[PDB]
Amino acid sequence: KPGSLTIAGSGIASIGHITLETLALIKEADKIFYAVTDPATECYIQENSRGDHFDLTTFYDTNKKRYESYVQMSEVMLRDVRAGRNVLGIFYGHPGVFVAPSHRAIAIAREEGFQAKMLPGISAEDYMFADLGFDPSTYGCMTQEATELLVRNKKLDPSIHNIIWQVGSVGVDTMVFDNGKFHLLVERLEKDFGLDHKIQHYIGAILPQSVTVKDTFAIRDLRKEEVLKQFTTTSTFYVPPRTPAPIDPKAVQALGLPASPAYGPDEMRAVAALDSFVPSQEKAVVHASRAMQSLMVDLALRPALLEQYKADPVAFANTRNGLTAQEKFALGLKKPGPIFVVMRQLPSAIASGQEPSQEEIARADDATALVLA
Amino acid sequence: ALKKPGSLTIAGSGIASIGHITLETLALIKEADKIFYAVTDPATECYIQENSRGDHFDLTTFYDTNKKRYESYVQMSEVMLRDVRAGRNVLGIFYGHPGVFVAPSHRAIAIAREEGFQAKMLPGISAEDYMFADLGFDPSTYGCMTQEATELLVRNKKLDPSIHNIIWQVGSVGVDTMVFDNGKFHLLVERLEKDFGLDHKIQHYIGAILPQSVTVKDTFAIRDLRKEEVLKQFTTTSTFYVPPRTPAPIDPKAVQALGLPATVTKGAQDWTGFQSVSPAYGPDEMRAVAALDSFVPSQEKAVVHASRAMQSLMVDLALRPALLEQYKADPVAFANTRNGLTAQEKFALGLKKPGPIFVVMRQLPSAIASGQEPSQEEIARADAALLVIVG
Ligand SMILES: Nc1ncnc2c1ncn2[C@@H]1O[C@H](CSCC[C@H](N)C(=O)O)[C@@H](O)[C@H]1O
Ligand SMILES: Nc1ncnc2c1ncn2[C@@H]1O[C@H](CSCC[C@H](N)C(=O)O)[C@@H](O)[C@H]1O
Repeated sequence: KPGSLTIAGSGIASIGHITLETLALIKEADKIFYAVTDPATECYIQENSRGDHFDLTTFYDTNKKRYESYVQMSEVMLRDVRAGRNVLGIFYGHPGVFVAPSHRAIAIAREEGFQAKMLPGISAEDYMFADLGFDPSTYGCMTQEATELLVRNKKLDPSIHNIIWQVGSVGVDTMVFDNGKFHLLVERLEKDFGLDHKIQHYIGAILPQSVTVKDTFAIRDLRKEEVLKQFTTTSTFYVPPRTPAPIDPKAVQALGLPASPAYGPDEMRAVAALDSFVPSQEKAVVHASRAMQSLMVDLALRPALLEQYKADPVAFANTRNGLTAQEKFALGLKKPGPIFVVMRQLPSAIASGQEPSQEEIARADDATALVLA
Repeated sequence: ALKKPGSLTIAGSGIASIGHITLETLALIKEADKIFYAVTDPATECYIQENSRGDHFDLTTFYDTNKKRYESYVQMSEVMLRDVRAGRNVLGIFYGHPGVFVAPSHRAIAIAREEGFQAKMLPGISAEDYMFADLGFDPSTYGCMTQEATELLVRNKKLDPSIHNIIWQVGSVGVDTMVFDNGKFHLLVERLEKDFGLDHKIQHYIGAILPQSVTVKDTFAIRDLRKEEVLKQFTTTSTFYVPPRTPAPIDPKAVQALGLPATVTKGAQDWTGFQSVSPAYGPDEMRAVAALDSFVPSQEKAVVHASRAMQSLMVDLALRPALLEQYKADPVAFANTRNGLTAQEKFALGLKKPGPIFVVMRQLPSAIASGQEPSQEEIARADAALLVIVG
């Protein structure tokens, strides 16, 4: 069953947003098909590759339906998969977020019996959270494409975070972007939020020379020629909530829950106690052999090795004789919980020379995690 | 334009152990004076330590039972800010995206900026990002609402069944601390029942953190959610995807008003199997495929074309903040230190604008063949890749 499809992202910022696993793939893939937004990233991908690559953006044209371009983008990848190549597709940002050819190609490859998968990348939304500094999770956060919201007659909910993508291409199905229908989005915004509500125009920095765009505009300004002009195909709008929904006290109770200056009294207490805090109980610290660390890095970054490990974990462990007997045992189980037990130990036991028991390792809970809300 | 001022950068580790770390983040791990981190797996933790300058602190040491979360968060922020104030290049790292469900990060950045420090958050791979990749849906096809289970309930929000929905923290409805419980999970199930009915299906998602983890992506009918064998699967890392039950129709009048062709009758395709799936190779797709080999663009397209000096510099500026700061302080002088640059590249760089970069780093193959370089005017004047359509 030779031939495979992996689709990954390059993120938004030139080079810096690429993930370690993606860089590894770029180095290993037989052929790379890419659609990226800047020459430095393009060059970086080419230079790190085995030198067999194709620019998917060559399928666009001024007056050509983008849908046709997308079907062609998927198809060139699938042709090589069918020919037995290990194919990598790279799309800027996250390759599954506002990207048609990626999901299409993966579905078709899978249908035809080939292995296919998508890796996450840094999206424009991810960039926006970091740049504008709001936490979705507070209020919740709605993502929508500007044309899609209009053609389906949706209403925006003014109690939540709203993010509107492709604001610069309203009603455009080709590659000519004149903002000819942008006014229709403005109308939606006016009706849902009123004329005085403020939105943010967001463009995350693509190149080192770029400056983040995060300008605030009252909705009443959006029909101004000088404002309108600034909205390109790169533009995203952030629309903060106008009125958060009130807390329902009955829900609070049912959930069993209890019924601003930087350094208030509470914070000053926390800070004063910092230097002296002693935990209720001994916390485990990381404690792993070089062999264990080397292997875990290898498994994260080398898919061929991960495949070998999954096929026969006990034999694979036996190729790394630097592992402690406990690490070998844990790895042989091929489960996450045992890893946590061997790679983290109490300082008191580390001092005792005491390694976790077979029972402690095999008993580990598969879960974990820590919440920071 | 600085010499020894502290700075704060907060970055993510992403979700999957090691592999989700971004290049700019790894670069900072290597270069930072001090790293404060809160990550979920030991392999990631060891990787951060081993790549560092060896000055690091585990932020999770401030957690403890009987100790309120908020006190921990303040302490977490404070340890970072102290080192910033002492003139250190400080990195904080949090699981996933450091701005999604993370209080200490926003607090630290706000205070740092107020006190006049350079303070920046870098994006990381979120649980949501992992979900789109693993479950294979695009938020854009129907729109996508993301929210926390407790918050949805506490504000009496209704779920919209015409869109994609993502619900965080299903495994600990109404309980933080550490006594992670599913006693109030039935309240979320009631919400789902009201909004979607009993037969609608949800997906239970856990993205793999360790190489040993397997992706959880099981489909359950809402009627199944109270079954003991089903409840038992939900943990603190669990997220639900609720696919649209009743997507809104394309309004032919709205299509008209938008100036789109009357052929636009369906939305963009979702491939998960939760919606009806058109044939992959219908007439429209077959036409595009048949046209592929002989496609010739109306105008000649530029290709990437830049000196080694230009590529070397652009990579350095992406990955080396100190160098970027130097470049910004005096772009012309900086460009003059890289004599491998073409005259055009030096001129473009001196302008310190993105538009000039695109001009010098891309060229028509015809112009390349005839050795024509862009003019000073073409460079000086700084006046699309969309990958989805509704049609
Ligand atoms: N630099 C940038 N800043 C802000 N939004 C951006 C952006 N680049 C792309 N976008 C958004 O993304 C849309 C293109 S669709 C492709 C999105 C990409 N796959 C991702 O994960 O982000 C744009 O119309 C805009 O809404
Ligand atoms: N491995 C995993 N797979 C799926 N969902 C996960 C996950 N880890 C965390 N989550 C989800 O994320 C919620 C908040 S914790 C993770 C926050 C992190 N900063 C991020 O960028 O995503 C959890 O309640 C859970 O719903």
